[PDB]
Amino acid sequence: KVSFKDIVGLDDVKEALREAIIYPTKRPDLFPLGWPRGILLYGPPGCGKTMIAAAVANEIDSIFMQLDAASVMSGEAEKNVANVFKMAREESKKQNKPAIIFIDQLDALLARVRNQFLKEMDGLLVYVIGATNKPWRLDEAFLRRFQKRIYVPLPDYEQRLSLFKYYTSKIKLDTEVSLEELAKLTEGYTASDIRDIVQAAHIKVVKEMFKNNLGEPRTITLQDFKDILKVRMPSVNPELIKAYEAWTEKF
Ligand SMILES: [Cl-]
Repeated sequence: KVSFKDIVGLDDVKEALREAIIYPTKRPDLFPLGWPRGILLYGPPGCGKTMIAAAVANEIDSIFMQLDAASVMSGEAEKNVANVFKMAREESKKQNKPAIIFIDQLDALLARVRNQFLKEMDGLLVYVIGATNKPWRLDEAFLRRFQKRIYVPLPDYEQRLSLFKYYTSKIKLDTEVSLEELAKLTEGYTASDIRDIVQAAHIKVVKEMFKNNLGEPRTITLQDFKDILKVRMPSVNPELIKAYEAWTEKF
């Protein structure tokens, strides 16, 4: 689906994931002591943690299994938690392939099932990349099963420019629209935020097309985007970012 070349920026993140899974997977011999299977991606939501996990899977040519912590939470649903790991081990043996269980919203597993999960982790020493928008909520005992913890931050200028270039590639822009200006004006927003902003501008012009019974939409202008930015605000708070920075600092 995707790989490191498709990902713009995030140097440090790529490096970390090279240390945690990619290198150890290509050359297990250079890691004789045995090396973590727990990986924790954390940061503000709509920042591409899933994309990152899938890319990692792609680079080591792994099996990818996505899991939502809110699906298995709904008790006897406890057994399925082991269902997944089982399937993973078995498939791994089967195809001569590493396996990756990706869990979104890991903090959701936090009363009985959580215990089995942690077991299944301990049975690891197949990788588990968990992802959380709320890492605090994770208690120390849980956080001990993930030794490698990676902070995926808000998109920077280069990335936001990449996102605008992607999302607008297929729609008509005014010849005066600078993708660079959009990137600057979007400091603080998320990847999802950018997607939604572009979708908004597009809808706006489509609504006009239908209303004025034109068979075509007018070019999206810079003012359209500015109006939208006046109304819509970062879906993540400046203080939440700090809350990430002090937790990462916390360890
Ligand atoms: Cl994210």
